[PDB]
Amino acid sequence: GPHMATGQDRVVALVDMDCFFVQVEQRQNPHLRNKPCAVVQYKSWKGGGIIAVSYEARAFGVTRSMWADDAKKLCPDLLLAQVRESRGKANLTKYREASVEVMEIMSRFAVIERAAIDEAYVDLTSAVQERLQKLQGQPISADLLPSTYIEGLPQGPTVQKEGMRKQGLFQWLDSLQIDNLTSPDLQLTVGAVIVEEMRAAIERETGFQCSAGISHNKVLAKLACGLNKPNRQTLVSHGSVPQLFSQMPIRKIRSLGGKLGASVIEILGIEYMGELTQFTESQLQSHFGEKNGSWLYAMCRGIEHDPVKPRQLPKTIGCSKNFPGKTALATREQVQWWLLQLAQELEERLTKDRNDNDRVATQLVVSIRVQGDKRLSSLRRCCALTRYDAHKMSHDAFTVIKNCNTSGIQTEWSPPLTMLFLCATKFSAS
DNA sequence: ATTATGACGCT
DNA sequence: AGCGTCAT
Ligand SMILES: Nc1ncnc2c1ncn2[C@H]1C[C@H](O)[C@@H](COP(=O)(O)OP(=O)(O)OP(=O)(O)O)O1
Ligand SMILES: [Ca+2]
Ligand SMILES: [Mg+2]
Repeated sequence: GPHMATGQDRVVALVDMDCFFVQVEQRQNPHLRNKPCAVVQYKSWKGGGIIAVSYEARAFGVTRSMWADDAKKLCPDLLLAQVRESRGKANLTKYREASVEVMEIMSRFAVIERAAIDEAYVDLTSAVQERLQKLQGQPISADLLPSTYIEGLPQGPTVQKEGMRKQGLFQWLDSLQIDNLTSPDLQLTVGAVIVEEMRAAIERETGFQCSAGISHNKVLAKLACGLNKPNRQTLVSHGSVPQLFSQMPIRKIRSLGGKLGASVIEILGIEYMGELTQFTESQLQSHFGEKNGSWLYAMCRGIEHDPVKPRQLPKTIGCSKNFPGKTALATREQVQWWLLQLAQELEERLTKDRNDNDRVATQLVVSIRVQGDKRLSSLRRCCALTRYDAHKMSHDAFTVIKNCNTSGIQTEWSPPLTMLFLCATKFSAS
């Protein structure tokens, strides 16, 4: 009753650029705009691996993790843009710089947590308070929410998509004007007005469109964002949670898409997030651990307390290459040459990072995969990162991994290496 | 041969 | 510290 927390204290958004690498390439090459197109890395093996897909191409069934040759079977007119190759490997610099464009615009509106290259959480609580102070009791016009969906509406007593969107929005605003909603609902609504403004500024100033979710915490905002894509935003209110979760597969909630979610389904014999409400907190903790159990108990009721962390920059800078199948590295010369290529890219990115962001990395992490090992990483070793020098970093990485070579012949490397990874970590201000 | 990243938890 | 999990 009067003491039960409802997790309605914050306004949180999740902004997700639509098919981001595709939009970067379409901005650069207008011939790709408004077409089925995809971004591919490499080309020799089966036409290259697809890593991003325009919504027009998705309509044909093109997905990521698809070979370009196969996507062409589904969409013969599919256009492709290739990721730049430098030093013999894919180089993602263009997309990192475009990401910085968008992150810097978002930072003008509120504190952001960079969640991925194309994804940021936004803590809008304070901005909403300010905007409400400016509004001074003035109602919110539907014109301020031209791309907003209210999840769960319309309901109760038009066959077009936009018509439904407007009907639900009208019902929501009508009940806010009449005072049949809560103060959290108004806070979320103002949050959505701000997110409309943020998304308009991103598109105006970069050309890039995005979707967004607005709710009371990060998990609901993330879930909301995916409900109406592309180029739309979705408000998930606290009151919408019971119906939304009643048919929501557990795997759709962030962090439950893998082994833990599968175990939740198997151990409890449930399918949907809402079914979790029937277990006590102690029950969930007994199956899934103290932390996971408390998190699940609150989350299935729409409550989550994870803060939007004030972090616009990545915490690590890494360079990685797989050497699949027959291309696995089998000589020492090979391993050293590729460590050097990775280390040269890393040095370049680190020097740029130091100049832009007033920080220096102090730890170098070296990871490898050996042929046959099912795990993504077979071995990880750290050493001190004391100079931004590619030859030193590559020599140090070799030193930390050289004892993995079983081969009795110094010149040969066995088992062959199927992945090399160098990562700079533990930044300090400079 | 579903690549190149990136964050974070466990012990 | 090194490994595992989850996601983009
Ligand atoms: N598995 C991956 N491997 C490599 N790059 C990826 C991978 N997943 C995503 N990316 C890249 C390309 C995407 O443009 C960008 C953002 O990822 P993601 O949000 O999942 O999809 P998306 O932005 O391409 O489409 P959507 O609009 O549905 O979000 O990061
Ligand atoms: Ca995206
Ligand atoms: Mg994303």
